[PDB]
Amino acid sequence: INRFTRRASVCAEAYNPDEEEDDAESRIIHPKTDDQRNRLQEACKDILLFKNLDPEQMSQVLDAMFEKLVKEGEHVIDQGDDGDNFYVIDRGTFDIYVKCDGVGRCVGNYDNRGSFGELALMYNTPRAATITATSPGALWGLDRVTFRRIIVKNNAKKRKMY
Amino acid sequence: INRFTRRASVCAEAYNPDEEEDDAESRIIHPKTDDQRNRLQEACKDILLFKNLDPEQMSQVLDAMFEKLVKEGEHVIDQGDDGDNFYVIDRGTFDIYVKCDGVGRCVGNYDNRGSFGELALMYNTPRAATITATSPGALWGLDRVTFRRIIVKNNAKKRKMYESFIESLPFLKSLEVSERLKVVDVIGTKVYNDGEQIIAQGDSADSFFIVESGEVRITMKRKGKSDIEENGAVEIARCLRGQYFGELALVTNKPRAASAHAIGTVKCLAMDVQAFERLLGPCMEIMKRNIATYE
Amino acid sequence: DQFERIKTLGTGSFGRVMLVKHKETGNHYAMKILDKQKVVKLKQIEHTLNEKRILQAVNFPFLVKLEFSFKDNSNLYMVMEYVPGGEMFSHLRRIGRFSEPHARFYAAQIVLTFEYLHSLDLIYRDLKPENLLIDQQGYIQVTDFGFAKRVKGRTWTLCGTPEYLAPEIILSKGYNKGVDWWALGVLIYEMAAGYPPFFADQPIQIYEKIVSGKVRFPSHFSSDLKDLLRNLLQVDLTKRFGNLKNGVNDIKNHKWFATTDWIAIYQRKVEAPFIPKFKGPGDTSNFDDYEEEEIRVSINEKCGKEFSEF
Amino acid sequence: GKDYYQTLGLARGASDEEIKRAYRRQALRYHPDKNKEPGAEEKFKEIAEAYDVLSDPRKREIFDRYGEEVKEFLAKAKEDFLKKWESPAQNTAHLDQFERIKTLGTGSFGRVMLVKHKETGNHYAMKILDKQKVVKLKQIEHTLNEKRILQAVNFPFLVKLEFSFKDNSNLYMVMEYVPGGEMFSHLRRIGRFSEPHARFYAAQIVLTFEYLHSLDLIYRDLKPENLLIDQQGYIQVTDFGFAKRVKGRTWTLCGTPEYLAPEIILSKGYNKGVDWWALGVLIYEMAAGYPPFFADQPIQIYEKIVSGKVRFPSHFSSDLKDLLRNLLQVDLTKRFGNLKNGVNDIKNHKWFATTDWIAIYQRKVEAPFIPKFKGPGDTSNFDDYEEEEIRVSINEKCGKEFSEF
Repeated sequence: INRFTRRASVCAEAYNPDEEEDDAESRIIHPKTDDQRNRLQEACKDILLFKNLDPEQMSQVLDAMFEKLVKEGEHVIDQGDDGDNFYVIDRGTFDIYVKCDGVGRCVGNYDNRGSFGELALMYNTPRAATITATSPGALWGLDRVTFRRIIVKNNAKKRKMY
Repeated sequence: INRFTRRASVCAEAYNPDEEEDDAESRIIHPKTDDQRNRLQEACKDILLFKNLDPEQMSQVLDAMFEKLVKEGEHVIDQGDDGDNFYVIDRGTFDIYVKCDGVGRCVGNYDNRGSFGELALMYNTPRAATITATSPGALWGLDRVTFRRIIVKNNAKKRKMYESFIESLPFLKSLEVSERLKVVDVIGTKVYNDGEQIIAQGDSADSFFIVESGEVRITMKRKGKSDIEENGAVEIARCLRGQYFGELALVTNKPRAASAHAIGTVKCLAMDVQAFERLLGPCMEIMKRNIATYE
Repeated sequence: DQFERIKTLGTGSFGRVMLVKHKETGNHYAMKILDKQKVVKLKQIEHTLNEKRILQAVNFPFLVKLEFSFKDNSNLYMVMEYVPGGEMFSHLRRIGRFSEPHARFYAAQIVLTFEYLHSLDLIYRDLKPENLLIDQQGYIQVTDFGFAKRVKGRTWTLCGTPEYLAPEIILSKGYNKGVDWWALGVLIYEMAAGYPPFFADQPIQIYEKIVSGKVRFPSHFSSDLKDLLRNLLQVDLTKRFGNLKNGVNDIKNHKWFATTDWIAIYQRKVEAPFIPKFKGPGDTSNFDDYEEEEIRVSINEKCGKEFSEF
Repeated sequence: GKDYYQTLGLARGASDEEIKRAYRRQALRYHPDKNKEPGAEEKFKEIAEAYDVLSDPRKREIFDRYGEEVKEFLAKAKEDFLKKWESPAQNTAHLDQFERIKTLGTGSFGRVMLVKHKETGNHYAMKILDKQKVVKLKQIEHTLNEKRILQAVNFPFLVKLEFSFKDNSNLYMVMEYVPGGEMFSHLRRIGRFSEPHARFYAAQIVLTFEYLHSLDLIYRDLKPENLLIDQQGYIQVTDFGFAKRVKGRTWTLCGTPEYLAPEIILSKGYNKGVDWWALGVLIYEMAAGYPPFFADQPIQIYEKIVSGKVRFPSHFSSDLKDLLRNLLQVDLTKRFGNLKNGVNDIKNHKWFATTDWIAIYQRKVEAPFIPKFKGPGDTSNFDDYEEEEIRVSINEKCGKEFSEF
């Protein structure tokens, strides 16, 4: 009747901001130019995660960002290892070749348009597909560790105070 | 964005239409009881393939059907191997298991219905299911080879039998060799009993039909034509398995000739000018070419 | 290794489970191997520790026994009582859909186990149709309890399955009970319509459907549960009429749910509406034709200092 | 198209006999005072023009010359096709010539890979097939058609295949190189074409269908994979072994297992018009955004095909909706392809408001967007595949069965 796909768990690191770690207020802001932030806000103000979020959290996320220069021909990500990074579509053509049952197939080429990689921030999931860079460019390397930590800390502080 | 799917080539068994020699009527013979035959017919009527088949083919398949007795704990059909058989659960319940990424997940069972491997007869493909025994039972069905052979034989008989019965008519000169197949395919079939009028009187006769089986006596009401006053059987043109009627109805445009009458079980065709007017258009301009005959 | 194996029983992300025969008594039992490979590769020791601490002092009819537990230099095997019968999802997929009494009994058992877990401050967490066992005497059992928590408190755990989530879990918001109630509103759908609830070729559509609470009225559905399904999906929980802290003075006073004699159901006496057909020791007609994978025993010590609590 | 002699029914000498009858018939049929629906005005104008030109040979001489030229061209094409059919060809190939590089894609029939010539040196495509799978299925009739299709090529669309080579247990066939990619991949990546792109695709489809019908060669096979985009900005078809032209009917069901009309599912005959139906559903993928059949079991697909019902979201065009609504009955008897010339109702439809096949006949119109050509060996557009060398023993396996090649 149907193939009936599996239903594996989606557990992850139980981040309990209460008595974990030792540091505090580890924001690590990375400011940049104003034009880049203004251009990125147009796309950041439309994601399901940012559609309902406090302006302070959005500003903090926009301020905290790391850039990485990727040249033509570089297999930085491959379907196999675990996935912990959120890549934003800044500029340049990037092909998404997924290994469908061990066979490469282009899913959807991204050229300074669209949004992807947010699924990696939902739970512990391996690499979505191979991101082949057709030409040089500068991508945004946002790790998973940073996103949950302040995004939950602000809510906890607001619930404790407010 | 999408799960997606494969684009694997599909296959079907071939055949040689030039090979007309075959069995006399059927190889396997096993006439069952009346209740079992009625149950099998009722179960097969639910299939889409049996929606257009005639009683003749149904009776042929019933007479050529093969029964197999399966005991408990028996195993014959298995996944992976090329499927070359087909059966139908006449009674009982047998769960079918299909592979699902190394897991033979279940799909269900049947009870005096269904058809294990019904798609295997439509095209050659490996076994995409797994049957298992449960209790003593009997399964009715036929293998793919004999089923395909009988189907192709019936198709060839229905395709070749119809045409030779029109080529004798000298009127048939405009139709080409390619249009004959289309005309034969468009021709349907209808049955009329005794007393059932084929068409009411006074209708606009602007078509053409040929009798397939059964004498048809055409009569009219004795009034305008000079003859006996008491209405009765008019000697218009008794049609039989070979005659024709309705040709003289596009250029003559004469008054109402007469009305046909189906005496008993009469099988006729179902032609129509709408299907013929799609390519060659109205036959009025096509029949005008052979003016030397009618003049 | 004081247990003679027979044949595998299941394999998945949760782990491996095989069938064993007690050498000291001679009885078919289930043996679940922790492996620890995925645990070390995915970090899942907290869930195991919580489940162990819970089972240390928890026992109810809707729970599996913990008889002998074995830990090796690099592996762990938990023994449990086997319940020949199989999961109900297989029968549901084979037939199609159950009747109203079946759904009523399912809801009764669900509320009963919810009340039992709340009596000692517990959360079921994961909930899927592949965690049910029906015996011959009608005693239903639940398996897979690693996804639990000692005290509700106020954490921000993220797990489960994409097919059973709510906006509160996508952005952690406590969901002390919404995750165990909102998602439940769709469970009945799986046992009502003739097709799965979520049918899409992309997780984005599933997420959009989960966020946009709206049940599609099937072409053939009873008008009794229609009003209940039209309101089961909600954002908050205080607005829900039938959602009292007791959980007994709300479902019993419902429209269709009225003659649910819970006194006879919680005492394990009423027979189930569908008992599986037995044949012999360790039946396999109800289970799938899954095969056994490559098994491997321990060789040396590698991660034996993990569960250092015994 | 509309011959002036056949418009009113006249021989070589148009006299004042049947002209009056044709005019009266035309007047009784079309009447502006009583009829006002669209399409009738153009027909009446054309009929009046033909009637007024029939009375003056000065205006019909051009039409007569055009008809004579078309007839001569058709006769020459038929003679060339007959000569190619009656002309065999073999013993013009060798293995020690082209060296393989990597694999491009394998399927349930053959494997396309990349090869390079040892003499000059140029990247090309090569399809390899194994007789092990053909002997079990016995499909020599479909393979024999390629021996003649290799020569039956006298048009730009018809890919001029190269010389094949049969081995002891393997067959190789070299073809042209496609630096671009397939249309299925582009459709899956985008999922919704614009108006110009859709119009160009429809025009190319009509052109290739007319080209295939001119030779009376049944296409038979049909799938998204049979449509490659060359670097020159055009469309090409692959896999021609399924093609065959027989006087009688046929029964070899193989090609469109999913997109199968309800007339063939019952194991019955069919015509070339079905090629449109199997392709019509494809247009849905280029309009809605999702596949046509939203199920997985063949039973559901068959039920949806037999059940005459197609959704119409708020994304289809105006003429496409009417074209899809006109074709909905089970027994497709009023097909638009089963006509005299088969290029009138489709071209005169509202969908093709502006067309020009003469511009494409000579190949001189740049495509809307040509795939990026990053020099030779630009296999980035095509889908990747795992490498698989030829691991077969050198041993004869029924040679007489594969004599003609």
